[PDB]
This record gives sequence, C-alpha cells and structure tokens, in this order.
Amino acid sequence: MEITPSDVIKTLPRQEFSLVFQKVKEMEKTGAHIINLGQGNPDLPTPPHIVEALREASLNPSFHGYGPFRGYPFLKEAIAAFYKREYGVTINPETEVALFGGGKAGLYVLTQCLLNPGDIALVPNPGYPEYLSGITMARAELYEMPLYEENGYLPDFEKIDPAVLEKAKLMFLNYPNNPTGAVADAAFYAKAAAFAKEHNIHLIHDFAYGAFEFDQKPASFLEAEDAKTVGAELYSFSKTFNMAGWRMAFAVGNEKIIQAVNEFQDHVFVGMFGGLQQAASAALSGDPEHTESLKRIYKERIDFFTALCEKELGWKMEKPKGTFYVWAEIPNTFETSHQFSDYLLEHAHVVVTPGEIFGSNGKRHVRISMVSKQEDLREFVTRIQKLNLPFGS
Amino acid sequence: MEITPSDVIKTLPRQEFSLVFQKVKEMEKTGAHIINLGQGNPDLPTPPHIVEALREASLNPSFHGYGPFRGYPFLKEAIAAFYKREYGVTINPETEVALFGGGKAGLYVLTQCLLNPGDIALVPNPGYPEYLSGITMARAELYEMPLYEENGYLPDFEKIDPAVLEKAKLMFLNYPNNPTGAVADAAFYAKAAAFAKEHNIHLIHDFAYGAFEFDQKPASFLEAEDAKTVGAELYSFSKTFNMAGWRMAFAVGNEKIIQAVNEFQDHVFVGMFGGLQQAASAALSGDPEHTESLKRIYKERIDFFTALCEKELGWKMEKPKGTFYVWAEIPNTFETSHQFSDYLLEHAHVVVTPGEIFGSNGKRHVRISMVSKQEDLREFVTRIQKLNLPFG
Ligand SMILES: Cc1ncc(COP(=O)(O)O)c(CN)c1O
Repeated sequence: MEITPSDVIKTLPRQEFSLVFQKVKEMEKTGAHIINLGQGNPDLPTPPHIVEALREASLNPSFHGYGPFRGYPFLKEAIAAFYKREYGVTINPETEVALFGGGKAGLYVLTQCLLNPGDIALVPNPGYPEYLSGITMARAELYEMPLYEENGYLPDFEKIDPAVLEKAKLMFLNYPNNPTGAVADAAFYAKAAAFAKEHNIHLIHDFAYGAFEFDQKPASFLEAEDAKTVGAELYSFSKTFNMAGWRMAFAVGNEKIIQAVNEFQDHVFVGMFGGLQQAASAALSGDPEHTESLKRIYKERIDFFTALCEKELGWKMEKPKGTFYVWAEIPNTFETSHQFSDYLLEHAHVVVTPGEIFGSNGKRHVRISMVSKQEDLREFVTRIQKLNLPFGS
Repeated sequence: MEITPSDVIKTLPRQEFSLVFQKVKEMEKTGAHIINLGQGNPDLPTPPHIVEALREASLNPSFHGYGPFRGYPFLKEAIAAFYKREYGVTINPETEVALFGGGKAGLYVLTQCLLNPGDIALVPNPGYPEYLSGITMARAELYEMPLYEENGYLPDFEKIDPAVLEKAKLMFLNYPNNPTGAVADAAFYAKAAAFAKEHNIHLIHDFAYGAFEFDQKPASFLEAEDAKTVGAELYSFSKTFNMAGWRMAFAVGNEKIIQAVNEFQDHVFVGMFGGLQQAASAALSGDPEHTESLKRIYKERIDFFTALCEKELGWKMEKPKGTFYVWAEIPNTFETSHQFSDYLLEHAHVVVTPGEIFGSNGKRHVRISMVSKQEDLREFVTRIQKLNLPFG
C-alpha cells in the first residue's frame, strides 16, 4: 500500500555536489564538452603489479568460499609491516587493525561504534562533507571546528566552548587536508591527542592523502604520544594506489575501538574477497617508488596549472602542501562559491567544486583537483580566459 | 582515557554463528582434524568462466577508479534479464534493483531502511539467526511467526495477534528454507502479499536458496501479483554460484524500497569493484548447466547422507525439499541442541549447527550442511557411530 522509509532515510543529508553532476549530464546531452576538475577520482590506472596480484589470487579456490569475518591475517600483517616501513609506527596486527570496504564505509562503521544519539561530534569547517552522513545516521549533533588560513587550517582546540566537551564524544581530523591542501605535524597531533584524552573524546584521523605531502614525509597521527590511547587512523587504498574503484580501507589504532568495529562488522559482513585482500597486500608490500612517482606527477600538474592560471588569467593560487587539490579564492566580484562555480560551468563548461559544499568557511574558495591530464588542465585555463574575469583584483 | 563503545555495540544480540565458529576454531587449535558441516560454506569452486570474467575485467582501467554509486547498468540489466529468464518476472533495471556486498549486508541495510525504533518486525521461528541483528540494531521489536512441520513450515498469518499488526513494519520470509528445507509456492506468496498489503507490512523475501528446489521449479516471491507492491526479494550469489567469498547480492522489487536502499548506500556502501560486477554479470548470463549440475550434486549428497545415517545410526531424518541442509532431531538424552552439538564436536570431531540458534522451535534439532563430498560425509557418520547414541 504505502511504502514508508525509516527516519534515518528521511533525515539523510542532501548530497549537494550530486546536483551539479546532474546538471552536467543535462548539459553533456545538449552538446556541451565539459572539463571536470571537480572530483577526486584518480585518472591514472592501478599499478600493474597490484592488478596481477588480484588476477593470480582469484584462481585460488580457497578464496571462493567464506573467509574469516575479520579478514585474512596475511593482510593485517601487511598493514602492520606497512605502518612500520612508512611511519615508524608499531601496530599489533591481531588487535589493532580492522578492514573496511573503502573509507566511506569505515567512517559509517566508526561513527556507529562511537556515537550515541544525542552525542556531539566535533567536525572541521571546511571539511569532507561525508563526515556529516555518519554523524546524522548516528542521530548525533555536529559542532564545528573552524579552520582558518591564519592558523594553517589547523583547529584551535581552546576556541571550543567547554560547555560541549562533555557531550563531545568524537572528533574528525583530516591531514593532508581535503579541501585546503594543508598539512599537520607530530606536535599538532600530540596536542590533539592530549586534548581528546582530557575531555574523553574519541579521535578519528582521516589519512586518505597520507602518501601526498610534497616537502616531506607525512606524519601519521599514530606517531603522537597517546594517539593510540584516544583514537584510530583511517587509511584508504583509493588515493595512494589509484584503487578508488576497488573499495578498500583499514583502521589502525586503539584496540578497544578496533574491538567495537569488529563486533559491529561481525553482524554485517563476512570479510571481503580474498583476491582483493591479496591485491591490497601486494599494494602495501610493493615498491614505494611507484607512489613517489605518482606524487611527482601530481606536483608537476600543480606547478604547471598554478603557473598557467597566474600567467594566463591573473589568478594567483597558493600551492598546496599536500593532496592533489588546489584551494583557490574566487573573484571578489562574486559573493559566493556556488555563484562562481555556476558561472564557470555555464560560460566555460568547466567544473570546479564550490568551497561551501565543505561548510560555511569555504564560501569564498573553490576546490580544483589535479586528477586530469596536462591538456585538460590547459583547456580549462583556455576556456576561462575567454570570460575575462577580474582575478587580478 | 576511557574508550566508550556506543549503545548499539553494548546491546548487540548474540552473534550465534560467530560463537559456533569460534568453538570450531578452538577445537581445531588442539590439532584435531574436523569435518565441518556447520556453516553453509560451498566446498566446490567458483565456475571458471566467472573467475575468468573477473580476471579480464580487472585489466579495464575504468574499474580502477570510482564508478556509479548505485552500480553499473550492465549488471542491473543482467539481473533483470536473469529474473525474466528464470522466474518470468519483469524488473526495471533502472529503478527496481539494488546491489549489496552479500546477502548478510543486504539484511542489515534493509532493516535500517525500513524500521524505526519501536517498530515491530515479523520473523519466522525457526529462522535465519541474522535477521535478529539488523532488527536489534534498528531498536525494533521482534515478533515470531512459528513455522510448524504440520503446516509445511509455512507461517499461518491469521494466527498473528491483530494488536501487533499496527506496529508491524517488516516481515522476513525464506523459501527454500534455512534451516528446515521447506519450500513455498505461488499461492503462498500471493497469500503473503495480500496479508502484507492489508496491514501495511514491508515484505522481504530471502531467496538465497532459490536455485535449489529439487522437485518443483522454484518460485520467486515476485511471481505473485501484489508482491512488488509490498516488498522485495534478496538474491545472493553465494550459494547459486559457489561465490560465498566474493560477497555479492542484490535486491529486486518495489521501487520505493529500492529508492530508500539507494539513498542509504549512497552515503555508506557504494558500488563494489567493477571487476566483481562483471564477474557477477557473467554468472547470471552463463549457461544454467553448471547450476543444475550443482543442484544434482547436493541432491545425491542428501540421498546418500540420510540413508547412511538411518542404516548406521538409526538416525531418521526427513529429506529436505530444498537447500543443502538436513534438519535432524537430537537424542532424548540431551537437554539442549548446544549440548548435543558440543558433544559431537568434542567426541566425534564433527561440526553440526545447534538448532536453538534458529529460535526456540529449533531447540531439539541440529542443522547439517551437505558441503563436503560423499566420502567425507561417510567419515562424519563413522565418527558419530563410535559414540553409540540413542538416535532412535
Ligand atoms: C537464509 C540466508 N540468508 C542470507 C544469507 C547470507 O548469505 P551471503 O551473505 O553469503 O549472501 C544466508 C547464507 N548464510 C542464508 O542462508
């Protein structure tokens, strides 16, 4: 008779960017050729040694049937070996690792495990909009931590109203940062961990861009003293290895957090395809020069693109410290980012991400991703040049 | 410095299967060799054309990057074509199909999409124990529909208390049935759909064993006229195609249910690796010879096993109408099925599944999965024979 979705469905936050993606289709069907610098989809293929590890693994009939609920020990061991090689961090593979079907699933599981209806989650502004999903589906309340350029886009924890710290049960942090490009160090992480320890806040660090800091090796949150006491770090295969489509991620950290994850997941999953696990293990154990090479590709695109914007458009952009995103100020003749991104879409047929989809503190920037080939980057600039916008002002 | 799991975690129900598996692992740790007829874990390999489809697909760099949130259209189309071919049911691939990372995840998502705290979920007794997880996690309330042997293990909807039909938002049904092997027909599905329609209950049919009905051609719930009006059917690749480890499943049915699922999964569980999707497409469009051969193998195993048990133990068991499970009664000397299954594990080094985890109507039964070749099943019986039990 009448189909009735649950309240969790009715209250789901609107995916605001998806409306742009739809306008794109309606334009590309009218004849528009769109250059899309709005999304974080790696353009380059998964390295062939990873692909071949999947292809070989899939022939093993041991992976055809049900596997361990919590994943294969060989992958958890690869994860521990990886964290030691890359970050100098000691991880117990048997107690401190959990697997996820991508970071997005990990964020949902982690919030369901750590947030009660009515609890407060501390979330950065600007910040990855998907943080909102898990929090809303947990029926919890959001409290913003503003990231200002003056503070290097790191939150000031003493600015947080002490009135919320009792209800505050979870905090998100993300460095190297989407969308700002900013980076954090061991000292910041130590401070964060000290703060969470004092006010009993579970700390989830989103390390999706942990391979991509240009001036130095990125620090893991888990390098900080007391990080393992208060939190966990979410690591994705998506960006590091051009494995976005493969849907793999893991959490490393506090064994009590990991236990709660494992309990939840025992009710919903039976691990994941061992062919995928073996590919993940070949990714982690593989030559890190592949990832360094990938980092140099992004850095070249960043250098090429920002130099070209400045010369051709008079659009000066700060070079990011990490990630493949450029966080660019909009012309002061536009009031908001949605208005500027809409103007560029309509008049130049290009896509940038309006900064306000990351929160109110993004309203005067756009996010521009460097996951496109050189000539697409060039054609973006060529098209915008015709608009004659006052980027110089 | 105090980690505090959420109330969802604190109040999780017993993970009955996990607890059985754990006992089996502990026994194995002693160095004992075990014949494991517990979990319904297919012993035969994935058909090689499916494996080769994965291997070829993984070379395609389109699948290396993000794809469509709700799955590739080629797979949704293969699913519609499969449903037309096998069941004669018309499915709109653009609106009436959702993809899941396995039937177990599908159950979770469907309960989350359809139940509010305080709603009532109608569940069979006996029933798949994992129906309880999603219900409990949604903070919904459980109300049992007894499945009795004399009713053919079909529920009598007219015996449900009318008082609960107001708060009842969801009903699970499962034919061919885990654990009893019971089967259902078009008339029953029509009857259930009319009942759901009348009292506004969303109906989820679990069709995990839809390839394994031995006598009649298996009927989909969606063959019934009012079915797509009230509900949806959950189909797994695990049993049909020996794809248990691959974690792939789908729901087909009412477009509004499928919409709620999509909106949920958009935020959480986006489309799996496109390689897996192509493999799944090859599964569905593959010649149904392999499936029929698989069905024949399970049948021969059931025939063999039940006869041997009768001859050597005096353990009489009904042959199932479907699935690869046998549902068998425990001796009068045993208090509970847990005690009996523990006893066989400790003293015969064999695994069966204690019937109690399926509900109180399984209290005096065990489920045995025909998931090893005949000469393994013979050794299962030989081992139990040495215990001299009063199976009569
Ligand atoms: C009735 C029923 N439903 C759902 C499932 C879940 O199967 P999967 O997740 O492997 O698809 C199973 C297999 N245990 C089952 O027997």
